[PDB]
Order: sequence, then C-alpha cells, then structure tokens
Amino acid sequence: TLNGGITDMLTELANFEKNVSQAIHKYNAYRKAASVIAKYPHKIKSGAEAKKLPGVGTKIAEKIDEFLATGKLRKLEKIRQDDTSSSINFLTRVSGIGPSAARKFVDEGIKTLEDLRKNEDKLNHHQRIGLKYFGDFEKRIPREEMLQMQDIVLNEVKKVDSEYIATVCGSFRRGAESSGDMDVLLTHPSFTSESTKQPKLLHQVVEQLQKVHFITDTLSKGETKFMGVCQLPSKNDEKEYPHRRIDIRLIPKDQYYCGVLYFTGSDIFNKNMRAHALEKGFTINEYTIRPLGVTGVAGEPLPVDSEKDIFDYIQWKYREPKDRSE
DNA sequence: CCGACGGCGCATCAGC
DNA sequence: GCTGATGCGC
DNA sequence: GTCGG
Ligand SMILES: Nc1ccn([C@H]2CC[C@@H](COP(=O)(O)OP(=O)(O)OP(=O)(O)O)O2)c(=O)n1
Ligand SMILES: [Mg+2]
Ligand SMILES: [Mg+2]
Ligand code: NA
Ligand code: NA
Repeated sequence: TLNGGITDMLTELANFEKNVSQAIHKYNAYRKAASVIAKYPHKIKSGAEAKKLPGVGTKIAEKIDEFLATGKLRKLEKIRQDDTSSSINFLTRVSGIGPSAARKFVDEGIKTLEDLRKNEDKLNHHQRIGLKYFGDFEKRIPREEMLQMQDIVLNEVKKVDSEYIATVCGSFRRGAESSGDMDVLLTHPSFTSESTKQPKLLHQVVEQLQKVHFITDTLSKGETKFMGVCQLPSKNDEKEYPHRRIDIRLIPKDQYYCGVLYFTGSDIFNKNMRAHALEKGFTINEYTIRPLGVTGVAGEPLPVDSEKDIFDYIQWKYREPKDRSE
C-alpha cells in the first residue's frame, strides 16, 4: 500500500480483460503494470511519472491520471454497471470456471451462487469442488498456519519415503505473511531426467496425505502434478480451519534448481525472467535452461548447480526469494 | 508502424 | 484408442 | 496494453 488505489484499479481492469474480453495480452499488460507499480517506493503523483516504469504505458497513464484526480475511473464504473460483466466476474471466481464456461453458463441462465448450487450436475468435478469451497478458496492462509501444514506434508512424506524431498514453494518460499495457497515441490532419487520414472511416487504420497485426512478433495492429478484440497486438523471443540488449495508438483531430482526457481515464482517474476532470458539468447523452463537464438530452435540444456547459475547465464544478480513478487 | 507476448500439466472433446 | 485442440490451471 | 525491432 502506497499506490494501492492504483494497483487495485489495474487489477480490476485486468480481471475484466481476461474474464469478459478474453483479451489475455491486455490482462498481462495490466498485471505487470500493477506489479511494477507495487514495488515503486514512492506515492505516484502522475501518469507521466508512472510511465517511466517498464510496463506502464500511455493508456495506463491517462487512467492513472483520471484516477488520481477523481479517485475513480469511469470505464471501471461503467463496467461495474454491466450485468453480463458482473456475472462473468462472479462465475470466474469459481475454480474450474473460466471465460468460456462462464459465458455459456450465463447463456443457460446459471448466474448466481444460487443457480449454481442447484445445478451441480452441470459442472465438472473441478467446478463442483470449487462451488463447494467457494468462500474458503477466497481466504488467505496466514503464515503460522502455513508453518503447520508444512510440517505435516513434510512429516507425512518422510513417512512414505525417507528419500522423498518436499519443499514449500510459491509465496510461502518468498517469505510471505500469508499465502494464497500451498505449493509443494517434491523429488525422489528414483525419478530423474532419464528415469523409468515412477507414477507410483506422486501417488503414494498423495495417498498418504489422504489417509491422514490432510487431503480432502482432488482437482486433478497426473503422474507429476497433483491439484486438490487439504485442511488442517482442528482441535477438540475448536472450530475447524477453512479448506485450502494445495498443489504438489513432482520434479526430476536433478532438475530441481530449475524446478524450485519455477515453483517459487512469482508468476510475474518468472514471466519477466523467462523473457529476459530469450533476450539473452536463452529459454528457461522448470527443467532446464537452454540456448535459444537466431533460428528460434533451442539447444541442449546447459548445466546448472544452483538457482544462481540460472541468473548468471542471463546476466542477472541473484535475487533471493523475498525479491520475487515481480 | 507491427509482431509478440513464458512455458508447460491435466481435463475434456472431436476426428479419425 | 490416439492425437491434437482447447480450457483452465500452476 | 506495452515493448522492442
Ligand atoms: N501463471 C503462473 C502462475 C503460477 N506460476 C508459478 C508461480 C509460483 C508457483 C505457485 O503459483 P501460485 O500458488 O499461483 O502463486 P503464489 O506466488 O504461490 O501465490 P499465492 O500466494 O497466490 O499462492 O507457480 C507460474 O509460473 N505461472
Ligand atoms: Mg501459491
Ligand atoms: Mg498454488
Ligand atoms: Na513505461
Ligand atoms: Na476460476
């Protein structure tokens, strides 16, 4: 907060473009812009001044201006009155529900938490579990709770296989005071860039979190990526914790540093980082960094021994996690 | 003025 | 069934 | 919507 009023607006605008407009570049434009301005250590006084930031542009600057002058932005207000827009916006807040579902659902008359609650049969497993946890999904997990769950997945994993190694990523890793969700990066000897790779691995751990009731519901699950719900065990007579999204990604043991870099994000930060890499003649993914130039065809992965080596290749000072919001 | 925008997992559907 | 696309997601 | 060619 400094320029919260600004970032908010951009955020709203970005939500619009993405849910309603289905103009994903404009969505990306708005968020980068909001993240840069969020790091900005001064209270912006004008658009021009914002313009000096990378990602802030001419339009966004006129807006910031009407904004600073009126405390508002018409276009937002006016969007705010559109009904089709409010439904989509509402619907898209349901996990599993995105731009196209929300429009067909709107088209078919489903448009409120009510319409939804009586039409579970028209949803997919995904959206049904999302409907189910609708407000919980919207709550911030505070840090002390994060410390509790970590402890659990960790302790649980050890139990399945001493060898497994799980690490809590996303906003947590970035030292946040409250996450949004739980992101678990996991590895095991047995599965490497050239392994006879075991689907047993993600499975047995998922299983183990189940039997312990940590894990309550499943959103998706492949042989390397699991996406579901978990929850902390409540004390006698104490009212239970909300349900949380938890993501567990299984990574080749060996491509760990690329793995952790990726899962720690931010998403904006990675977006920015991967881009700079291209610039620099590279192409970074969760597995490897590879040379990629002129012909556009990439080459063999360069060796890496730390997250650091990935910043090195691209000419960037190491940015510890706390510095990853963008 | 204009092409490109990070890179990839899992679910679902149609084509065959 | 498989392959490719599209949705929605991290 | 912006950026960089
Ligand atoms: N479009 C995205 C979204 C996410 N990720 C990466 C960023 C880190 C990891 C975890 O993602 P989230 O849990 O969505 O984000 P977070 O930074 O952990 O934030 P939150 O507190 O909202 O979970 O996935 C990404 O590369 N690209
Ligand atoms: Mg997260
Ligand atoms: Mg997550
Ligand atoms: Na700018
Ligand atoms: Na959604």
